[PDB]
Amino acid sequence: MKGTIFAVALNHRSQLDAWQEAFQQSPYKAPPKTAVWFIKPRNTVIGCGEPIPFPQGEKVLSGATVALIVGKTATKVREEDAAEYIAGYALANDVSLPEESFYRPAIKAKCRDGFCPIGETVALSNVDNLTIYTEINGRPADHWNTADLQRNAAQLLSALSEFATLNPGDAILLGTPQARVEIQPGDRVRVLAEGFPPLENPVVDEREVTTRKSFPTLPHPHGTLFALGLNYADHPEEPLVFLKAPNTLTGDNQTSVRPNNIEYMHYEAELVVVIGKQARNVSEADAMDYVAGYTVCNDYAIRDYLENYYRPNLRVKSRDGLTPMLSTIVPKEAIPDPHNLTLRTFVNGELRQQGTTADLIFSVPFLIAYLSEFMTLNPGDMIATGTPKGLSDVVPGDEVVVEVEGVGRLVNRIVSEETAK
Ligand SMILES: [Ca+2]
Repeated sequence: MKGTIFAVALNHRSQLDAWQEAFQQSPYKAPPKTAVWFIKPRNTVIGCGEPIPFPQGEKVLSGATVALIVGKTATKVREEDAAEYIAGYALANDVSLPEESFYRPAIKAKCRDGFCPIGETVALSNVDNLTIYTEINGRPADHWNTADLQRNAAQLLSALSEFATLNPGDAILLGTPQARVEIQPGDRVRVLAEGFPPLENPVVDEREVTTRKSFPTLPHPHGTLFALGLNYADHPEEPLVFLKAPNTLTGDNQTSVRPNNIEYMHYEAELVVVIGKQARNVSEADAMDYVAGYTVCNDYAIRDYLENYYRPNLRVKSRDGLTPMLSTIVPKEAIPDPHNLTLRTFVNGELRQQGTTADLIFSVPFLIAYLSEFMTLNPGDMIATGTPKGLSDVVPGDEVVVEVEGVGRLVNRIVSEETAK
């Protein structure tokens, strides 16, 4: 509810069936070997009765579903014991633009303001064989059944928590079918299921929706963590952005685990921009008025776990403790130009990566304008701006230090699974 909302894509056999062909051809090559995850960040999350702001353009689809709600810290939950970690279930709505591609993360399609209605948590034993219904303006519009999902609730909790710890109050959306129904301004969309209070939301022209949902500020880091893919010219028509779940974050001089039996885990030094004022539809020219200042991240990746579904996916990029980030923020006024700073990485004192923000493809103002054009940025949100060339493998015992000129120096130590236990 106020927890992180994860969700699974491609979990309904109808979509798997529909996409079977596409999944054998470029750019997928092969069907998903593993669950395809996404996140509905805090700007999306609304309760019953709250409006879904409609972006004009622009075709929008309801996505009635149900979400498991975590009742206690879930790390490596065993399938057979899942119910003990689940407080209950809640009706939800993965509101989305069309699912035309599953290759790149679907941020414009799924992370718009108000795009995740979620209702009341109900303490049921399971949601087996549950028909989830959608009504529009009070008429029946759609129905589907959780028996047609590939992974059930227990399996989803076990699969995600295997690498990403969930906290009490976090949720998992169980998935949606291929076929969806379209909503438009003026519609009232209602989700219903036996055993739950109906969830209802009106769809309103976004130009008519008021101030934007705000949140209490908490010490950094606390906010949506956006991250760029390929953003250094060093050696894309539009930026590749994906989100990282907050349990990936860890502080200075901590440890990060390298999984057993993989070939390649690499650091990624990055300049991180932190938002200081709520921002929507901001021009490049005013973007910097919304920046609080800068910090540093080490955006690790396990290259082995990469797949071609919402790439780079959560099993690579939202690993528990695989994103060291400094807790200090350097105010923008202490940094004349963020587009002229050196980044470096050292492993055991050997310089392995060096670059400059002069090589950013997409500038800080471009990125702020680009994201705020389709979603609300709030104070404490962070934008990891990418990394220059110079990646390499790091192994247990290694000390990896990333540094951005004038912003900070961030230390981390790799350990084995055996050591971290
Ligand atoms: Ca990165």
